[PDB]
Amino acid sequence: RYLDYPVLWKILWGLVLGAVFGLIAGHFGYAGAVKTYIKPFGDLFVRLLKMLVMPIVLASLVVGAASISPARLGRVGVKIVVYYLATSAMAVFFGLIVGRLFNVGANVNLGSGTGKAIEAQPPSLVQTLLNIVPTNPFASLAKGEVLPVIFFAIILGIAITYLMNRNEERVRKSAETLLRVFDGLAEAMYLIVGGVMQYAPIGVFALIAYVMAEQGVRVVGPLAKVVGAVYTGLFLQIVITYFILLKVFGIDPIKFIRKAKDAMITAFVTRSSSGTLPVTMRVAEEEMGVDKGIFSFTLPLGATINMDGTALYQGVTVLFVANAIGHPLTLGQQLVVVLTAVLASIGTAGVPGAGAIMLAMVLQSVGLDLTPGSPVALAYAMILGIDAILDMGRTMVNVTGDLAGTVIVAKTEKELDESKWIS
Amino acid sequence: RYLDYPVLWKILWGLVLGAVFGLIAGHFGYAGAVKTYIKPFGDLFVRLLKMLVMPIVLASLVVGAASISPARLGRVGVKIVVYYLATSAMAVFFGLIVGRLFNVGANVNLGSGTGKAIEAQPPSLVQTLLNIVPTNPFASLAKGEVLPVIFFAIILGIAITYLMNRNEERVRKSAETLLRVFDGLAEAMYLIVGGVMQYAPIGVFALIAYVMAEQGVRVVGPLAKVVGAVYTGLFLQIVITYFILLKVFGIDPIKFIRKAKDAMITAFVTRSSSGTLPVTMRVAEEEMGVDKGIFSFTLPLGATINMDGTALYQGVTVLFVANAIGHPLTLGQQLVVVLTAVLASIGTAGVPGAGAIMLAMVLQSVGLDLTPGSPVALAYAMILGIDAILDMGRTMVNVTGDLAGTVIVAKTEKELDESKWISH
Amino acid sequence: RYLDYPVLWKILWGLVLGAVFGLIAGHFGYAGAVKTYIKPFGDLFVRLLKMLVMPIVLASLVVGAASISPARLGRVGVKIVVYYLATSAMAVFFGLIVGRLFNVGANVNLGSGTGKAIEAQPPSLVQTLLNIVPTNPFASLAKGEVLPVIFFAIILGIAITYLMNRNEERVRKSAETLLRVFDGLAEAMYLIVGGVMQYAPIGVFALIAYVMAEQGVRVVGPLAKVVGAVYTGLFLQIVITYFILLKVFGIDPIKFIRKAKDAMITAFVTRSSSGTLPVTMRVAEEEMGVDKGIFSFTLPLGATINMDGTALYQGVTVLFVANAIGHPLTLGQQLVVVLTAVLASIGTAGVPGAGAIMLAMVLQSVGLDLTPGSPVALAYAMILGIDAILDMGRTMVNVTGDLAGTVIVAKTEKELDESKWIS
Ligand SMILES: CCCCCCCCCCO[C@@H]1O[C@H](CO)[C@@H](O[C@H]2O[C@H](CO)[C@@H](O)[C@H](O)[C@H]2O)[C@H](O)[C@H]1O
Ligand SMILES: CCCCCCCCCCO[C@@H]1O[C@H](CO)[C@@H](O[C@H]2O[C@H](CO)[C@@H](O)[C@H](O)[C@H]2O)[C@H](O)[C@H]1O
Ligand SMILES: CCCCCCCCCCO[C@@H]1O[C@H](CO)[C@@H](O[C@H]2O[C@H](CO)[C@@H](O)[C@H](O)[C@H]2O)[C@H](O)[C@H]1O
Ligand SMILES: COc1ccc(NNc2ccc(CO[C@H](C(=O)O)[C@H](N)C(=O)O)cc2)cc1
Ligand SMILES: COc1ccc(NNc2ccc(CO[C@H](C(=O)O)[C@H](N)C(=O)O)cc2)cc1
Ligand SMILES: COc1ccc(NNc2ccc(CO[C@H](C(=O)O)[C@H](N)C(=O)O)cc2)cc1
Ligand code: NA
Ligand code: NA
Ligand code: NA
Ligand code: NA
Ligand code: NA
Ligand code: NA
Ligand code: NA
Ligand code: NA
Ligand code: NA
Repeated sequence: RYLDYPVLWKILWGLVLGAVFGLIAGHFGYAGAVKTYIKPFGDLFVRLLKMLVMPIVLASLVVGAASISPARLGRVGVKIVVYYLATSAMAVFFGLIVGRLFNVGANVNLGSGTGKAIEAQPPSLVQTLLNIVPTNPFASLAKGEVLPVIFFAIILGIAITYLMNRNEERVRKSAETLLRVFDGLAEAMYLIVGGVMQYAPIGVFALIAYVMAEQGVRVVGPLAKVVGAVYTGLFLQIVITYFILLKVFGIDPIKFIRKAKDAMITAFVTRSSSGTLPVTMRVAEEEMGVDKGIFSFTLPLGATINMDGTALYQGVTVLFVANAIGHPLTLGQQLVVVLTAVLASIGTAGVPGAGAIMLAMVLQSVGLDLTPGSPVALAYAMILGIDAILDMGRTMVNVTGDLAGTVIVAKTEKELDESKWIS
Repeated sequence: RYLDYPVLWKILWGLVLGAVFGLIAGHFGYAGAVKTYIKPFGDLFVRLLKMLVMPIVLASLVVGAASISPARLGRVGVKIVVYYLATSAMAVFFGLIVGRLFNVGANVNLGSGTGKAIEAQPPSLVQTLLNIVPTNPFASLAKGEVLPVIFFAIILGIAITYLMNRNEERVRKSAETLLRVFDGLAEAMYLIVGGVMQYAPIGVFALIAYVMAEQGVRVVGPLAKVVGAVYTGLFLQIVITYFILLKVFGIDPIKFIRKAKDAMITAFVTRSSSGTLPVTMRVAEEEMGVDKGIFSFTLPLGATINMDGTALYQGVTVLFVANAIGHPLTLGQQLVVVLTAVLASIGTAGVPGAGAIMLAMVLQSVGLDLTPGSPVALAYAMILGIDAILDMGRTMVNVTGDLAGTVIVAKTEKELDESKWISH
Repeated sequence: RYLDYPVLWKILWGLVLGAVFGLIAGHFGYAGAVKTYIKPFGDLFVRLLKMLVMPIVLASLVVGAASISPARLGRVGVKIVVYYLATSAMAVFFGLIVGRLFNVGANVNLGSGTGKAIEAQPPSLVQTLLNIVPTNPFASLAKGEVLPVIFFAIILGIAITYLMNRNEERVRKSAETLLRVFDGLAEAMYLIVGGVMQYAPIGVFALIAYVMAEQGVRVVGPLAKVVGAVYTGLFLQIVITYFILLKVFGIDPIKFIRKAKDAMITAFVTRSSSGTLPVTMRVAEEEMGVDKGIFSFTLPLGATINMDGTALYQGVTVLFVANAIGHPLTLGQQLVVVLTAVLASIGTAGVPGAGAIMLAMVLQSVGLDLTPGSPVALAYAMILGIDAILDMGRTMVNVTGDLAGTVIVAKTEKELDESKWIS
């Protein structure tokens, strides 16, 4: 009887009520009760979306790569990769600026020497690039590996179209049947995404409630200042980077935000961009009128290697650690931070646990090593205390950047349905 | 020269001859030879049947969920879950009764104090229920996890039907092509099931022979009384619970048993219900006239969370252990046993080794802890010595209960083909 | 920009140039540079080929087993298995002959006792044969298990054909749709194989260069004789065994080598028969005109259980070790070597790491045990020092034998397209 209420209002109600409920439950210490009785519903929501992530990616990208020329696909790839790199660098820049504004970690007052102990190397860029090419596509499917599925789906769709243009009719009909199987699978997946969005408000409520209950009490003092800095920086990344980039390429930013709100809230509460990918793709298709041959390629790739929010978070935490141990970063050191954050977002393409590897890389780049028992590790552990509070906002901005780049590239390729943007 | 012989006679001959052969070979101690030369054929049979389980489940259920309304699907689910819980409770009750009748373990005479230190714990019910929803369906397919595949296949079939009732023709044609792929796969699977049933007598013979050769000598003394008890209870669970439930809803029980015979014997010799699933569904379709939209959903669900024979076995062994260590169970304790056995069938939905987790849970419910070196662990090992002899019958009764509940629900939903139930 | 150059000549140029480049770089000690900068390209080639192996096998075999009668399928299986066993025995015989000819290991002069302790075990024939039948075909697909996928695809194709000959129309149309899906998948796979053969020269160059640079310096002294022996034997296995078997059944051997050159060079540089399988199947179809219902079954089966080159290598290395420790093999011992080499080719059907298992098995068959610190283990390590130089030729001859047997069985079943064999 509740399905009749509109979904977007229900999701916003769940968000607001879960935030307030979690704060109130953590203020009275019932956070364990929230983890035991309320959290499983949000976990169910996240499982329902993660269920859809792999089939929708495989099928939608086979279809899209079929419904597009290889030259256009490569041009779109170059465009979207340039967008991703530029926006990530801008996110690190905004993170450093907002950190210097908030003066994060200035009152932690830890003593640190000039000692330096050599650590291990980051995972090889070459091996990750080779790992883009799978050695068993069924295996990469079972393992949830996005980038190799992207590669295989693109190759499969291109082969299918080249087969549909043959003289023999049996070959054409076989390729047509195969493409129909993928299209029916994709349609079913998007249908199910729409179905799951009906339960989405409950999961939104439960997830925001659990996070607020477990980490609301920790947002005081310097960690509170960190939270304020990170969220301000994210806000700027949307309102300056994304809005100016959308106006430069002629897209109404407010309509963009209104359409993306669903993927935004899903990413904010699930804190997993790849797990928001189904809602993100459904917003790209059935809200913004982006063609499948664009978003079916850019959105998984973007969920994997485009995290503006993570880059801004890294800029803030590196300023925090440097100011907390008492060695503020020189200008050239912050330039190294930006360069290393972008190159490390690239180099960490699809590995698990990439957040901490990237953060360790950025810290090591300026000579802040995570030796155990050292003040640097201490400040890093301080930051990790509010990691979920930060993860919400950073994942939201990651998905929002994915969508903005998708829309910009689609507008530049005239693959954007303008009829969705006129009132 | 082989295929021309009738199949039912061949499987029955293989069962009986393998039982006698295994008994005779194990009584004279050549059981190792049976393990080396005879068992691999039964192993081949089990592998051939296990091979089909995942494709046939996925395809049959996508097809069935497509060819049915979501409201009817929900009604069937509620019906079959009520049937399953009621029959499991009835099985624990029958196990307790037959155990009290045979006075199992009364002459083991072990000394036991009243000390108990907690060892096991239940796997969280919430996490088990959440694990039903997969997070990667390709992975769940690869790992053989039935319940998440069931969930994904139902969601996919419903989406396919909702797409076929759309206005655009391209969407209809894509959804129909997909449903045809799944239907062709399922048809191929059932074809292969029929083909493998030709080799079934050899594997049946080998399996019953190996089990009889390895565990025939052990059916003496108190364990003998256990076997005689357990099988009796299993028999009663078939003859009273199933037959009365079938006559209540207007199903001739003898026709039901005659049709289920193939799945019954397969479950009895392979001792894995999910591994019997292909024969069970092929019997449900091509023998009992159950609609795919019913059995394609109930039979795997029943193989996973409906084990009447295992519940009756638990009822028997709890009385056995309590009588062996010298502490017979109170009436209220037996009621708690029934309640916890039913709740534990749910709580172990799809976990590996669920038999022992459920048994440990039921024992702990009445305060019998399996600390090593204690007399309770000793009696439990006594019981585990004949686990295969018991596993045959209990798995058979698990599969038979699945089939009976499926036919009952199909009769109540007018989804049952009456033309298959008329004799000439 | 170089794509316009013909492909086969480019593959030959890459082979020769990589051999020379690797030799030159390894003699001057720059092998690390080759491993760091050159090898990743050959690795990319090998991963690209490995990607296709599972889909092409599954789909091509479903199609072929569908498009053939079960009686003919069984006849073809018997024929190709007899061919495989005969050629493996012949290869062991040639290996023993060329080893005794080159007097391999005669000048190592190691002292050896008479101790014999068993190392690894053979997997029980019963358990391996049972393992041929999968218990989850999705699992075998994900794990790359070739033999169970072969079994499942054959059973599925036979079921599909039996369904297409039914009276109900829904059954016919469903099975027909499924077979269309598998046919489209296989067609797409062969298309992509052809596409990857465009990058094949780069990978050929890189692989041969890396191998020659890392193990070129080691081909001196007694090991040099081993190389001289092994390749000689390999050469003989091609020019006597295969040529006589092709001439007996009326196939011009030179045309066969000309058509097979692609799979030959791919096997030689990638050293993986299953990884050459796509090129091998494409050569069987679009060069030799072998029907899918033949090669789609014999070629994966041959890559798995037909290794003439490996058998010849075993024949050479057992004589090498026996002469190195000072106990040359009696006539009955060499007969035991041949028998056990064939029986071990059968018994290790599909196990991982079978290369070392088979060699340890044959050595144990003649009483040469790999106890650590023993001289037998020492000679085995000597051979493993040049195992890669040997592996190139070994895989090449394994794949060539696969193709030769496929063409012979196809000629005997009148499933061979003669129009490709006219000058
Ligand atoms: C584990 C148990 C979880 C319980 C969750 C309950 C599932 C929700 C019940 C179904 O609700 C409907 O599902 C449709 C699915 O199609 C949605 O249509 C959506 O999808 C279609 C897109 O083609 C369009 O009808 C609409 O744009 C779009 O609202 C529609 O909103 C919604 O009312
Ligand atoms: C390790 C090697 C294993 C070899 C397995 C042995 C194969 C035996 C030869 C074929 O035997 C027939 O195979 C058919 C299927 O292939 C079956 O059709 C059956 O299956 C159909 C299912 O659609 C039914 O409709 C038919 O009525 C029914 O005859 C049939 O019963 C069976 O006699
Ligand atoms: C830095 C270098 C990187 C290079 C990567 C770029 C890949 C471009 C591939 C171009 O090569 C063509 O690919 C076609 C397949 O895509 C082949 O068609 C072939 O494939 C069909 C198979 O269906 C056959 O029937 C046809 O006869 C046959 O022309 C064709 O032979 C081949 O020339
Ligand atoms: C402890 O929680 C975990 C832990 C591990 C995983 N698996 N893989 C993975 C890999 C990388 C990330 C970084 O991405 C963003 C961020 O964290 O900065 C944010 N989450 C986003 O999705 O955009 C995130 C996850 C998932 C959740
Ligand atoms: C000993 O071999 C095995 C093989 C697999 C496992 N893991 N999963 C599992 C889960 C539940 C059961 C209970 O089901 C019956 C029983 O045993 O009571 C009987 N098997 C049947 O299929 O109906 C049995 C197994 C454990 C042991
Ligand atoms: C690097 O390549 C490989 C390839 C496969 C694996 N896995 N298991 C396996 C399987 C087979 C072999 C036989 O080996 C042949 C030889 O050497 O005579 C030659 N390599 C060949 O493929 O025909 C050896 C091993 C590991 C590495
Ligand atoms: Na970016
Ligand atoms: Na993620
Ligand atoms: Na992202
Ligand atoms: Na029950
Ligand atoms: Na089971
Ligand atoms: Na059952
Ligand atoms: Na051979
Ligand atoms: Na390999
Ligand atoms: Na081979």
